[PDB]
Amino acid sequence: LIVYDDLSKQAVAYRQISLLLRRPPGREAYPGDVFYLHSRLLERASRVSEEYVEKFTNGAVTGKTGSLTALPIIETQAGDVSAFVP
Amino acid sequence: AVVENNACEQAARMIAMKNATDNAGELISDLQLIYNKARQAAITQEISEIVGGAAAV
Amino acid sequence: SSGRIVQIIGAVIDVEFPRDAVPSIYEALKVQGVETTLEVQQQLGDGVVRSIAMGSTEGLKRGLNVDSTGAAISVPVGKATLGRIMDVLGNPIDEAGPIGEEERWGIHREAPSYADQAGGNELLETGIKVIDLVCPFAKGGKVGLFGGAGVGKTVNMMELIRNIAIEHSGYSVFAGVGERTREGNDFYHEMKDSNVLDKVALVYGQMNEPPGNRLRVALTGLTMAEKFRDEGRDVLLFIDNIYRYTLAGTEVSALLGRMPSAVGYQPTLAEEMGVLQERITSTKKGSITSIQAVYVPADDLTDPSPATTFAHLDATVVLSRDIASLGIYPAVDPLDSTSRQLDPLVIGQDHYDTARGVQYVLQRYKELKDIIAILGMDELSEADKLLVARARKIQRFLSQPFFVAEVFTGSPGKYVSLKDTIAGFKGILNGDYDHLPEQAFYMVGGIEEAVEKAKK
Amino acid sequence: SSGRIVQIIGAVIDVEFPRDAVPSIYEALKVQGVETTLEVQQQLGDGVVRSIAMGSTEGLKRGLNVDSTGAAISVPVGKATLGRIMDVLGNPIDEAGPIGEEERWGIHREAPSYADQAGGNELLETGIKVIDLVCPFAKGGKVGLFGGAGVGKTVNMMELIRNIAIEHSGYSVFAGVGERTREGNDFYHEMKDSNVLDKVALVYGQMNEPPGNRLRVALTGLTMAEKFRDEGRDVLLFIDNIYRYTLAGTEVSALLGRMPSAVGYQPTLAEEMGVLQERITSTKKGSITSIQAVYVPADDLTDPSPATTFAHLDATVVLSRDIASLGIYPAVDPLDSTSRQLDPLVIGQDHYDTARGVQYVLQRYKELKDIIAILGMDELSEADKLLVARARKIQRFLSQPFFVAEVFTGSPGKYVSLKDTIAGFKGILNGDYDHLPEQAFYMVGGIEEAVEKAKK
Amino acid sequence: SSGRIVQIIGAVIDVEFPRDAVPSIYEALKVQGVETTLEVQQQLGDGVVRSIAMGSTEGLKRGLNVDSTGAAISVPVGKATLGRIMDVLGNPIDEAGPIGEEERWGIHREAPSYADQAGGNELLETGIKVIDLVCPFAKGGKVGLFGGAGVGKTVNMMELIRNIAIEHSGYSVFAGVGERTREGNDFYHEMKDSNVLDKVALVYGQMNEPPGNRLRVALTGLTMAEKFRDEGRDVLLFIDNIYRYTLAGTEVSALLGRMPSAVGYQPTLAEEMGVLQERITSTKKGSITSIQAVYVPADDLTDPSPATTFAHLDATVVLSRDIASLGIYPAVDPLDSTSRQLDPLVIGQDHYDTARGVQYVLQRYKELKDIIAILGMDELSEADKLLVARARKIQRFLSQPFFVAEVFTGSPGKYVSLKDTIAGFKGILNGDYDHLPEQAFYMVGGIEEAVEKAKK
Ligand SMILES: Nc1ncnc2c1ncn2[C@@H]1O[C@H](COP(=O)(O)OP(=O)(O)O)[C@@H](O)[C@H]1O
Ligand SMILES: Nc1ncnc2c1ncn2[C@@H]1O[C@H](COP(=O)(O)OP(=O)(O)O)[C@@H](O)[C@H]1O
Ligand SMILES: Nc1ncnc2c1ncn2[C@@H]1O[C@H](COP(=O)(O)OP(=O)(O)O)[C@@H](O)[C@H]1O
Ligand SMILES: [Mg+2]
Ligand SMILES: [Mg+2]
Repeated sequence: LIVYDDLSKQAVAYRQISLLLRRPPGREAYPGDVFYLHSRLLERASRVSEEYVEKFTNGAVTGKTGSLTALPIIETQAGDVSAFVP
Repeated sequence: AVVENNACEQAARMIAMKNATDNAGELISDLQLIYNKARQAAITQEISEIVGGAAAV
Repeated sequence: SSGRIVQIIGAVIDVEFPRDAVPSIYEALKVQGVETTLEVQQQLGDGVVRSIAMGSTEGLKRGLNVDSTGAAISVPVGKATLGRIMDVLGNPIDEAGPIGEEERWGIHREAPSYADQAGGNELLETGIKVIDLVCPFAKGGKVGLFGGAGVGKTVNMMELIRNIAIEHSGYSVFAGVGERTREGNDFYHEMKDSNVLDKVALVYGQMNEPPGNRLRVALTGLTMAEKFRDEGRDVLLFIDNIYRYTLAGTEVSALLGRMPSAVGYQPTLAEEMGVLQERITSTKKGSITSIQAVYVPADDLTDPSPATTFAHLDATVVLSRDIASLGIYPAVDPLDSTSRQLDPLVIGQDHYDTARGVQYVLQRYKELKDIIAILGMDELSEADKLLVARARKIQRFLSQPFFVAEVFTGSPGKYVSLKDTIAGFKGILNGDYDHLPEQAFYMVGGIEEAVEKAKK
Repeated sequence: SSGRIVQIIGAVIDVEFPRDAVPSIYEALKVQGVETTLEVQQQLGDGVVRSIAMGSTEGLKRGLNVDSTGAAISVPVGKATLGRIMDVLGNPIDEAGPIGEEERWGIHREAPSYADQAGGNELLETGIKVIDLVCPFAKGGKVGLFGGAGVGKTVNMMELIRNIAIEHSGYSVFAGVGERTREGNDFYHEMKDSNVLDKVALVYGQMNEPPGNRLRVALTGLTMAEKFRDEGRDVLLFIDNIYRYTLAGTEVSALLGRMPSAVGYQPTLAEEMGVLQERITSTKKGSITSIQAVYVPADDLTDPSPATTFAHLDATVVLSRDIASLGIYPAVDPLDSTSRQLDPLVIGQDHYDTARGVQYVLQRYKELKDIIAILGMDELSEADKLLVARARKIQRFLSQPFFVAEVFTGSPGKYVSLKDTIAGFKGILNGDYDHLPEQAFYMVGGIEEAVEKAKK
Repeated sequence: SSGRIVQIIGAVIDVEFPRDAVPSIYEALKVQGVETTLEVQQQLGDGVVRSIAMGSTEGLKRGLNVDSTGAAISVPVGKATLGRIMDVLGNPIDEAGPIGEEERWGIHREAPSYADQAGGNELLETGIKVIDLVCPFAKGGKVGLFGGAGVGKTVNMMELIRNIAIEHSGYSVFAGVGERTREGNDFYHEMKDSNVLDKVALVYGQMNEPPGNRLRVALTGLTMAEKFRDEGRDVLLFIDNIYRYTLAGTEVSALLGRMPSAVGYQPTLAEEMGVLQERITSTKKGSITSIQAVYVPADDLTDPSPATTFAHLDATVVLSRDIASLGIYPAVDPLDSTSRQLDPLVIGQDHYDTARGVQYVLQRYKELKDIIAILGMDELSEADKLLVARARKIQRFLSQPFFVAEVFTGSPGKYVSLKDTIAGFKGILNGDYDHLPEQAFYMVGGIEEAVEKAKK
């Protein structure tokens, strides 16, 4: 089980690096790959098959599925769910 | 009966105009939040166009 | 001959080749020590070309040797693709071995000519009340499901894949462009257990993937659909999210040296959309019926990507968050949604007048919202009170329990014919149901079930 | 070695040094023959550094010699700074001679580590009833102060400055971030007249100073507070306005040419706030508690400046023009003011229930007052009339005579413990003082003083 | 000596000359072979000058030789210009052959000095009710007709030309800047058919012409007016759209290498406007009475261009889209419009009280309009109900059919006098017409006709 305390603070940190590297901003001044910042992270939380575990461990672990559960956290302003990062 | 109904009418009208005053306050509060969003977005878009035009010149 | 990596910036790579051996635009290249594939986007001069990697660039370095393949990315096509899962480069990703391909086609092609176009108007019944009433679909036409995050697009599409496969007997092609890997796994096993898999070709490039994959997966799936259309067949082409093709283009645009346009979009936004969208069409040889989901950024329908997509479709279904918040599903907006088939010469006067009557009532109810919010319904005229009561019933009768939504609530799914749809709304407009309670119309399929629900 | 000025563009100066003598980032440089200090911001390469002048650049020219100092801007610290006015560089702006300093510290350092944090959420006893009851301050915490002019902001700061020094053996530091020269002179005389000047160090960055001065004054005042904390003390750091610290950062970021962020703020907005706010904490040696005045742009609490600041605040004290009109001082609004420490797991169930009990009575009384102003006092129930009587007693018991306010109140000042505060309000909530008149609770201090005032 | 074209980008052209022979700022250049002229905007250094072409660039090539003329664009001035149509370079654009010129003046000049300024306040009657009431004009002053698209700027200018230019015994200049070529043809045939053409110099630069032409036509028309003023004459100067001079500068600004300012305008917006507007003035030698039409982008009076224009004018007439959208013409707003002449010490107390009286009634009605739309007319006071009726009648009595608008209105044109205007509005304010219906005041010249329309 993994908890990300503020995924909205990770987006603010990545926006700072992108603006200092002069990458052209988009909506709410966030970089063009801000969706991919969160999507490539959260796609790793998942349940894998017995065949995946058997292949990864070279046969050492047989008959078990593996999993990673995620609880990301997002702060909103004035309860607005329609903003770009949320 | 007619005079007591008129007293009841003014009392009902007081509650109706109190409710109308309170209902209008909720609409004003929601529009102010939408206005602040538009205020922040206009400043961000103008700055993006000025930085974009000065990178080209 | 061969070249050498000279620069690497994220997903974009510059390679230098001898002046007499410079590769062509869209030509595929392979890195010698890792076998990573690159697609040429532009020629910079002095033998240097700029390319996008069709995989991860982590571990690559300057000076590595690169081989030009002499052709664009080529994928397997035909009967051998049915019941198989493939990636952007046409490799199998289902662990079922190599594809028994007879031929391969390059993923880049020109759209069919003006003289090759088809004039089809044959009505397609979906079994969904709101769609069949105000958004009638047609065989060989294009449909777009517009909506923000969590409004109903993947559910409302999977219900269309289930309902359209009842009358359709040909092949289907599915292209997963930048969406959840779990939903691709759920859909594959559902069709495998249901024995539907041997008539569907599956292509994937989900959110976990680098920008080059997400940018070209749409072309790979469309190339397989064009093979079946050109064989003289009637095929279905489903695109999981067409907005991701445009977004993958935005992530790479600044790296390609292009000046940004409005709200940070690539300057080529409308051309990148037209080059793909014009290939997705029916011709004099065969037909392609296509359904595409269109994401709406931050619920803004005026955003450049959604705004540029409307002109490429025959039917537009607009989902709303305000409607979904009331409990109504499918969350379609009758006043924003429309179709080219909503014409008296195509659907007949009875359907056309019922649909126009529903829109008139819902439009008038929308005008009274602010007055009703401050002063309540009791201040309205006797005519407006009757219209608002019918508007509330129409709005609830548009709801429908789906056979794919059963897991969410428990209720059984309903299929409603076009005849039953017209009869129900015509009766509510005429006033034949003015006595039944407003909650009797919510989640009931056909109009007769509203009469039975009112008995409780 | 020494460098040469190579370019001057407003407050931004570029200096060239020999390749083996290039100064470090944040290092302070001195122009030869002129009283001008330059702080290094960036290393451009080729032996050239970009810097910001800590004063006017008028009369400077290219080719002037510049000397490296080997360290960041270094300021005097300790006992000698008390009762003195200083600029951003630590120079004595008052005409009182040199500061009797024994040590100097650089203004830039890392916040205390994960292992240096003190422990449990210990409270700071201000001795002010309304604050210690409804707005409890934690040691090492940050307090946001809200309200207009003429509502007692200065008097509230002077009372806190007196109480921390006399009742807790601590000291105070005041950082005038973008200080108005007229108000800076008035505050210095008011503190001298109120006999609190020898308990506080004054650091001023006036509005007419360049952006670099207004940005660094908060770090100069914080460096003096860090020396007092290291002596084993609990310290108060007052920041004249935290919005002006944010704006000075926006101005400097624009001068350095960085690409602007959302709503036009600097891209480093959250990091610049974090670097300042993370040094204000409770450690194993001592603590720094901060009271910061907050300005809200366009009354929009969602604006990046207020939103970034509210993530660091632990309490909010709101000053009301309406409460000041009734003659009550301090003018804190017990309903709008809040604290993260007002939790039964932090302050205990007895203090929490007493504070929530007071807020419940005052909130219900605000509603009853609107009924009295419309329908009349005769429409209220007997229980409501009793609640109005208790609410008026609670409302007057929140008032207190301050030692710095004896000139206005004509009464001797009072310090009230948290134990006496809880006991007094608990008694009024339970009805133990229902027989006393409302005038007995006004300007008395502890509950025993109200009982004695009622006999006069 | 001669130079060579080195670069061409749109309307901007760079020309290289010998270093000992660089042409001056604003100097005119001629291309060899091709019939095109260039104006030096800047001297770039190394013998290169940046220029704007005064014709289309489609035929131009790099390497064409260019001749320096040694002076700025010089146009014919004096009596020979009357009854003629000319372009920006002063060439005749009518089939009447060469101009009988005796002197030529350069289009670039310094504004008259502070010691040369005039001081007259002689009131000018226009025959239009709203203008004569709230916007009184004066001889030798500056008038601006502010408004968006389709609200009446050209129509009001044509009515003002009819009521002033024809009757006047001095010379006139009409400058069509960025105008529709159809309006220029209609006006030429109108001046010719009315026998007025012998008193007017016509200069035309329409929307089909290059940016260099639209950037300088205003200076050509003004140079002809300055020759007449400096001879001791009283002159009329009409400019159909001065916004088009600013826009031509915005279109070329970025190609001239200038960074953009707010709302995408050129950084030189206020100086380019001041350099032109300060020459359009009356002096101790002679007088210029001027009427300019000012376009308002998207109807927003806060846009930088309209906002910078108000300070240059004596009389500001504001046209409202909301009034035009109600069929009321002329669509003038009495609350936003104003004039320096609306002073009791300049006109009289009776006129001033009538104007302020009308404004007071219309200002109070603006808050009641929103009340009536939600709660109805019956909830207003007996004084408010009466005032609202007078405000709606005043709003209609501002309307008047013009002689130049008969093609749009169908009814004949009405000229109304100052005394007639004052008497009509005082009658409605005092209640002398409370019994007449609201529709009787719509489109009826003086007050008598309103009494007659009520009977039809
Ligand atoms: N009846 C329903 N109750 C709750 N959620 C529903 C219902 N019907 C549809 N949905 C929502 O439909 C969404 C389908 O995809 P959606 O979020 O609209 O598109 P996308 O993920 O592609 O942007 C699901 O996330 C799900 O939450
Ligand atoms: N505790 C108090 N007791 C009595 N009067 C007070 C008190 N606090 C403020 N006042 C009155 O309010 C005035 C303004 O307060 P001050 O602290 O100077 O507010 P500000 O600094 O914003 O001007 C004081 O001069 C005094 O007259
Ligand atoms: N006073 C008026 N009476 C009637 N129609 C008018 C009047 N003023 C403007 N219009 C209408 O507007 C158009 C002419 O106005 P015009 O002067 O061209 O406006 P603008 O200069 O603001 O674009 C015509 O369509 C005409 O019918
Ligand atoms: Mg989805
Ligand atoms: Mg016009």
